Amino acid sequence: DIQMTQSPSSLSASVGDRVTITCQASQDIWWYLNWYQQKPGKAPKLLIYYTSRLHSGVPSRFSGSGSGTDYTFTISSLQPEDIATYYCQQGFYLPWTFGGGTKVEIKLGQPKAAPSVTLFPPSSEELQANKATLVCLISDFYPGAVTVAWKADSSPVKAGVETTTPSKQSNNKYAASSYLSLTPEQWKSHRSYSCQVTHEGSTVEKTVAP
Amino acid sequence: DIQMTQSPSSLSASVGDRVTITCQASQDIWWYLNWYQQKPGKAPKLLIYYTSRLHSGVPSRFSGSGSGTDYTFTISSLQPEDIATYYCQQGFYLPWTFGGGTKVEIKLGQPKAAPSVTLFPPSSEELQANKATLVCLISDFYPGAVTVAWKADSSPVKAGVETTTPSKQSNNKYAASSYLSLTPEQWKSHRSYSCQVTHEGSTVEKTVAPT
Amino acid sequence: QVKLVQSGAEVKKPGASVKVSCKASGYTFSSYWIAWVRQAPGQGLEWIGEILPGSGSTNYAQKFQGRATMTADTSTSTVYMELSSLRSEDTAVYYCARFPYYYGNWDVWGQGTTVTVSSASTKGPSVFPLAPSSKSTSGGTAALGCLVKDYFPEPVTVSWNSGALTSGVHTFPAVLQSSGLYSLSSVVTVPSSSLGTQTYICNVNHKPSNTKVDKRVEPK
Amino acid sequence: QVKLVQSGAEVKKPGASVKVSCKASGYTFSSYWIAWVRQAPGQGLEWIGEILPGSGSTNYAQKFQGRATMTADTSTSTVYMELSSLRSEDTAVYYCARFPYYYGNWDVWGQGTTVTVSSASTKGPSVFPLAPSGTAALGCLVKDYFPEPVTVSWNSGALTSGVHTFPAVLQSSGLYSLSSVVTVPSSSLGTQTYICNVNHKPSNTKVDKRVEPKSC
Amino acid sequence: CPNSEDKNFPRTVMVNLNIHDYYNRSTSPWNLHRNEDPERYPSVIWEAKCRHLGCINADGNVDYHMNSVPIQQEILVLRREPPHCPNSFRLEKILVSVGCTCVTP
Amino acid sequence: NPGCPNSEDKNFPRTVMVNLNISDYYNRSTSPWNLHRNEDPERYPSVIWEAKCRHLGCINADGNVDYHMNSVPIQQEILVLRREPPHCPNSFRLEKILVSVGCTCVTP
Repeated sequence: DIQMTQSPSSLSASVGDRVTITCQASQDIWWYLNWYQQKPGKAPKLLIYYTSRLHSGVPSRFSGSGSGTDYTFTISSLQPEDIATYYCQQGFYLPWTFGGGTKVEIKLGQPKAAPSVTLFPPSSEELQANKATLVCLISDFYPGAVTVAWKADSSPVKAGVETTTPSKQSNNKYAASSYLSLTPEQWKSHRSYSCQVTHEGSTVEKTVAP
Repeated sequence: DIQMTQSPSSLSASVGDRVTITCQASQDIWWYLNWYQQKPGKAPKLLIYYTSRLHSGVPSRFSGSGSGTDYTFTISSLQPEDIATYYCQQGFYLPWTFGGGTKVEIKLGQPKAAPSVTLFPPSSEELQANKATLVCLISDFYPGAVTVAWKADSSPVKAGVETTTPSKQSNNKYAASSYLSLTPEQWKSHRSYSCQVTHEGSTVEKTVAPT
Repeated sequence: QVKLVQSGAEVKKPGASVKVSCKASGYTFSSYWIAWVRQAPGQGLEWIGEILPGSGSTNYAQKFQGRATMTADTSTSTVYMELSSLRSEDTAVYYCARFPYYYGNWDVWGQGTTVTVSSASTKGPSVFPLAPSSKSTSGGTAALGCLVKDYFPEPVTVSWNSGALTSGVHTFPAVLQSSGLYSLSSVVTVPSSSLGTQTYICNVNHKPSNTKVDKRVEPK
Repeated sequence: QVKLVQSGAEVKKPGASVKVSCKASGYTFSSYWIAWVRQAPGQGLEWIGEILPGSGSTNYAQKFQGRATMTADTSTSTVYMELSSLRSEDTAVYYCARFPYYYGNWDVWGQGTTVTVSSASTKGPSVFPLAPSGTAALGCLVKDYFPEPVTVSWNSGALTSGVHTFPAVLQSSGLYSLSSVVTVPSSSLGTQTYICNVNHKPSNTKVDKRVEPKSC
Repeated sequence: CPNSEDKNFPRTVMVNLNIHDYYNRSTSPWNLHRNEDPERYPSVIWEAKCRHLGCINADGNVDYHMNSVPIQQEILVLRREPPHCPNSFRLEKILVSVGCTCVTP
Repeated sequence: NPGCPNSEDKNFPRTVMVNLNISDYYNRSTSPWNLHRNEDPERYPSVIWEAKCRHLGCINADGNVDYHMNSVPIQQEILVLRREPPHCPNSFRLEKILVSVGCTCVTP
């Protein structure tokens, strides 16, 4: 197989900036390198074929260049409608292979926001049902990633954690949630459980007790 | 133009010999070299194309080889049906050009034979007609290559000489003839004229005088 | 006008098979290769295979040979990919796309077919109340909610006080458990003084399973 | 069955034109190039030009451009080469030949058309005796005739022994001359009679010539 | 972009494309410099250039009685000519320094 | 076109179409070399002059072979065309071969 190394894996730039993406093949591919654009929920679209040729109807802000193993894709003036993931693909020999993709975003200048964390113990009713779920709800954070760690007393919890992907709220900040599954025995045999959420080097910690 | 040098221009060899002809192009022709055969009285025929490929039906005693600018044609075992002129031709770029040819003949077990020369002066009747022709008849020679020189007294005569190509007689020796055209004045203003026939390094001479 | 149209979303058990269709229009169906490319959730693109309807010639990525079969019907301008022995890693959006061979590009793409491989079956949720603080006051507000547990498939919707309460309501995207079921929570943040007077009810609607539960959330 | 058939032999004066035809069969006439190549007397082939009947595209050797015109008629599967302002040096056998372009070879050839360009006109020969002098040689000089051939016999065909009729020379004037000689015993020269019978059909000439032993 | 007519005139060849220390230790050491032409195959050619006008003795000094000289080679490259199609290539030959050797003047 | 294959519009496997057109150091070197003629009539260039070092060692100022220093061939990867069987205008293949252009002198 021909392996395609695409770089960088993501980038951010302002409206009207010039963006350059790189793709390197594991052997010479004789200009047979195509570029695709994919927006969230949509089919990819062919933008450039055979290194530098534009598909019908594609804006001329998109161009490509290179030779041998080393190819580039360039957006001359970045527009909002260009936010997307871009992929290279070699069309030299089977199997057809893709680069890993470059996710392209706009710089917004949006300020850092720390997460609000709300932790709920299991309800009486669920304990009635012989189940126990701690619920850690995380909201209003930017940028849009967090790491979540759970503790039982002072020890890392190693099992029963399920955490969502971060997702964008209507106010342009992000949310996620994490769920700790326990037996009601586990829940009662510890003095406390904690949900610790780390965002940009600062950790917000909430704890609950039976 | 691409210039094709073919060599030799002619040759003779015995039945069953191996014959090799060369052809050289003035630039790389990328194996686009064809060989044609033209037997006496017949249209040319394609024998070999693209350097070494045999046209349908061509005997396999014929082959070709080479690359770049340098090509060869080979007859492995020369047969009597192979007497002909062979030509190369480049098919690389216009205009299509040919080598100068190689005329191929058969030697039989045949010994060198010197020419017999008969020289006749102008007739009275042609002198009457104010014309003068000396007639030098050359016969029974082998092989078929002769050169003819004429002299007026001892000095070479260039003007007025017409000489035939050699041709095969019914025995397998050759004949040719040479004709010297003079005014009757020229004929009479010299003591003698000679016809000198050179055949493979040796000459035979005849002379005539107005009398 | 060159176009490809694919069949609709599919949900399958592990070990089952799926057959997706791709209906071509606007060009000579027999003369162009059609390919299938997939995208797993959050991942890149991966080529599966291709077919030339005219001849029935096929090429597959080695990974899929023997497990994917592509077929084409000239009388209907439709190409099929069938993928057997489905495993959870086969969950992906599957695209068909036309592939002009000279440059080796997919120039026109279908709209995609979502294939979910899951061991779960249709199931309405259990709803549990998430009692507000007890420990309350700070900025004078408290947080309460409902835990909507163990349902399939998506979606569930939630409202508070039959839509009368929208202020400070935050319904979170669901987590997908390894069991295949989803769970989510909805919370609302309300004044602490109002907790013993004002009533709070979460309205949990799950259509696929005809579930409608309303749940009183008590402070205690 | 791929076949090319040409028109017949031609004789022209300098300054005239000649038009040779080449009728193709056994293949798709429009889709192959047809060429003309000539063989001047002795040795040598030379390419003239080519035509693709389908399109009417032509290519000519630079030497012939403007003087040779090739045309083709799809309705008759025939191609024509017309050559104008003929000169002596245009004397040659002209061939048409089909030229598959991939390898650039003439694979099938017509049978050839002989084109003689000569300022000469039909002319019977002057015959002169070549007086002799244990054997001797005598003959006749058959001078200044056109076109070929002449035939010669001795004593109305009664004498064939030791007769050698030599091929003709072609003079720069365009006329031919030849000689015929017979070698006979010397004792017989004053008794036996020697007559050469010179027949030239094209001109209707028949001359019989007594060859006398001379003033010696 | 042209076409391969069957004719093949003007003549071309069709080429099937494949499914795929001394410079430092030498008495006439050399640097390699990268030549890149994105319309040529090979696109990248590494060309030698001798470190010094002289050679290097056993004590590692540059003595001028001996000369460092570049060894050259004529090599084949393909150039993709305008209009830049799979069928628009031309053969070319270039002279390139492969390394340096040590010579008595 | 008798005897020689054909390619499709598809151009798969990928092909290129190529338009056809229209010193003393070896003796004076401390690691001297001989040139040997390599000829292959199905290769372009047909003729390659390949270096071969005279000795395993290098040559000192008094012209002797001392074994503390090594004569080594400077090699170059070069492109050649090979006309492969069945020997047609469309049967060519690119190849890269390693050839010695000369010899240099190195500390082991």
